[PDB]
Amino acid sequence: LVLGNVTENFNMWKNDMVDQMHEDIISLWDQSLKPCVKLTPLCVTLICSNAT
Amino acid sequence: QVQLVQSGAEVKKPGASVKVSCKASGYTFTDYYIHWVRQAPGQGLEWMGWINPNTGRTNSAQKFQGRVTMTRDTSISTAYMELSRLRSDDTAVYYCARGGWIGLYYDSSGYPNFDYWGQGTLVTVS
Amino acid sequence: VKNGTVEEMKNCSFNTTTEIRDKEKKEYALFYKPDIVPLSETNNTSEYRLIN
Amino acid sequence: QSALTQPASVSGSPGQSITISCTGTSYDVGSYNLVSWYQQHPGKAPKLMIYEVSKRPSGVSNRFSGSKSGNTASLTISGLQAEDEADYYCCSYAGSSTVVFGGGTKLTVL
Amino acid sequence: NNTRKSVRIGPGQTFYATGDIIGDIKQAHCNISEEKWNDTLQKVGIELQKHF
Ligand SMILES: *[C@@H]1O[C@H](CO)[C@@H](O[C@@H]2O[C@H](CO)[C@@H](O[C@@H]3O[C@H](CO[C@H]4O[C@H](CO[C@H]5O[C@H](CO)[C@@H](O)[C@H](O)[C@@H]5O[C@H]5O[C@H](CO)[C@@H](O)[C@H](O)[C@@H]5O)[C@@H](O)[C@H](O[C@H]5O[C@H](CO)[C@@H](O)[C@H](O)[C@@H]5O)[C@@H]4O)[C@@H](O)[C@H](O[C@H]4O[C@H](CO)[C@@H](O)[C@H](O)[C@@H]4O[C@H]4O[C@H](CO)[C@@H](O)[C@H](O)[C@@H]4O[C@H]4O[C@H](CO)[C@@H](O)[C@H](O)[C@@H]4O)[C@@H]3O)[C@H](O)[C@H]2NC(C)=O)[C@H](O)[C@H]1NC(C)=O
Ligand SMILES: *[C@@H]1O[C@H](CO)[C@@H](O[C@@H]2O[C@H](CO)[C@@H](O[C@@H]3O[C@H](CO[C@H]4O[C@H](CO)[C@@H](O)[C@H](O)[C@@H]4O)[C@@H](O)[C@H](O[C@H]4O[C@H](CO)[C@@H](O)[C@H](O)[C@@H]4O)[C@@H]3O)[C@H](O)[C@H]2NC(C)=O)[C@H](O)[C@H]1NC(C)=O
Ligand SMILES: *[C@@H]1O[C@H](CO)[C@@H](O[C@@H]2O[C@H](CO)[C@@H](O[C@@H]3O[C@H](CO)[C@@H](O)[C@H](O[C@H]4O[C@H](CO)[C@@H](O)[C@H](O)[C@@H]4O)[C@@H]3O)[C@H](O)[C@H]2NC(C)=O)[C@H](O)[C@H]1NC(C)=O
Repeated sequence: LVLGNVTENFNMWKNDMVDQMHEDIISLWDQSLKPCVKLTPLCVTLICSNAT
Repeated sequence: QVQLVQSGAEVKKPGASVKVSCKASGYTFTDYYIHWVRQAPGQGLEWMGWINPNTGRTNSAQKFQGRVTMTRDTSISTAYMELSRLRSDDTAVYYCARGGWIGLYYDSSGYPNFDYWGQGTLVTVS
Repeated sequence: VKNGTVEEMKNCSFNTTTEIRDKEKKEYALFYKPDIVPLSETNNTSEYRLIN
Repeated sequence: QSALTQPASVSGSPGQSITISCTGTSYDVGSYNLVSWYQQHPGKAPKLMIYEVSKRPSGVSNRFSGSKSGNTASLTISGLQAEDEADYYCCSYAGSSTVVFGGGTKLTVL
Repeated sequence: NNTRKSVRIGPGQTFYATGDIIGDIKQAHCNISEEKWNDTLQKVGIELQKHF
């Protein structure tokens, strides 16, 4: 719905909405990585063929 | 009267280890820190380390750690200064001095309060 | 000690994991005496464990 | 060599006053009040002179004094005598647990 | 004058312990003003007296 006449000021660098999106995305990624295996035995040494 | 005494003038040859003995005469050897000071002949004083007789714990200066280690035997009132791998740069007089007062609390190990001095010994090597 | 009258703590040695799961290394760390319990039922003086 | 810097000689005549500058930094002189001065006659054992910035033992007169100033504390003599024409070495705690010396200050009295 | 030590324990975490004691060994304590405690413990007495 367009507003017929408005006096307004915008600033995009101080907007808090993007910081909220950042918080949401990282805090949701942390949730998404919870239910999966955390490896841990693979810190064992790897003996890898010395190809040239 | 309290006095600090030492083994007299010393003779060795370079490379040999030396064992300078210090006698605590006329006071409690258990109650005061003892400090060792080097004096190259006619030169300024260099600091070696201390020893706690009642505890037996010691600390040698970083310039000599792993080369100098002091010990004592209260039954003979003797404090020792061990010094191995002797360079000829160790040409010097070695002193035995009475430091601060030992307490169960407090820490006077590092205080420069040397009250009395032993008569010393000039080590002969070249 | 000849009753040093100052608690000495106990200087202990044990094995710890290096940056690989499989290789091990000896370590040391001073611990206060009350947290360290002797292990053997016999009169052994050499071996100890944490109170937990 | 001394970590503490200090002069090697200041000369004159009896009755004067002196200032001899033993210098350190935050780690030895700045952070702590453990500073001392030692008399060293030619060929003699050292004699404790000033202890803990400025206090004096027995057998030591009010002809001598000293005081702290930041990272330099100095030996202030007064009423000079030719009998006291000795070397002088500052001394101070230096952190960890160590003791350090400085200088070669030969007093001279004509 | 205790000094911290860093002992690694598996991936991405460390165990902290006392590594060495600089200087000489001494005893920990608490100091309390003497006559103030004497006066305080008598002052508690003059109030505690009434129910005994
Ligand atoms: C919590 O609470 C704690 C308390 O529970 C508290 O602990 C206390 O901390 C303070 C630190 O702030 C400690 O203070 C120190 O105490 C030292 C001990 O002094 C007391 O005892 C001595 C014992 O004297 C022995 O030696 C004489 C010979 O000199 C003998 O004849 C005596 O019998 C006696 O016994 C020995 O010998 C017997 C022989 O038979 C033996 O049988 C026996 O077993 C012994 O071996 C007394 O002399 C002291 O009194 C004299 O000194 C005071 C202060 O000057 C005078 O006012 C007093 O009138 C006496 O004259 C005292 O009773 C102190 O020595 C020590 O003071 C020195 O060091 C401080 C820095 O620490 C300096 O600032 C100060 O100037 C002192 O320097 C002199 O001594 C040093 C050696 O230590 C010398 O190197 C120095 O050059 C100077 O020399 C003196 O002698 C020269 C000649 O030798 C002379 O020329 C000089 O001019 C000068 O006079 C310091 O005050 C205190 O001890 C702790 N308390 C306890 C119970 O341990 C703790 O801090 C609290 N903590 C907190 C967080 O609150
Ligand atoms: C209790 O225990 C702590 C340690 O756990 C002691 O603190 C140490 O004190 C020593 C004093 O000698 C420090 O070593 C000296 O460091 C100087 C430079 O400072 C370093 O440390 C500070 C603090 O992080 C930094 O800002 C700085 O950039 C350095 O990293 C050096 O200049 C000294 O060496 C020089 O002089 C000596 C002779 O004096 C020479 O032999 C050297 O070759 C060199 O020319 C010296 O190495 C040490 O850094 C301190 N450690 C810490 C962790 O602070 C306390 O002193 C001890 N006692 C008390 C009462 O607290
Ligand atoms: C507490 O106890 C632990 C052990 O229980 C002890 O740690 C060990 O200290 C020694 C001495 O510093 C370490 O070994 C040294 O390693 C250096 C490496 O450069 C060597 O140069 C040393 O060689 C000399 O000293 C040996 C005797 O220690 C001589 O046999 C040798 O011929 C050389 O003269 C020395 O080997 C050792 O690595 C540690 N061990 C561990 C697990 O860290 C610690 O010092 C004790 N601390 C206290 C306060 O008691």
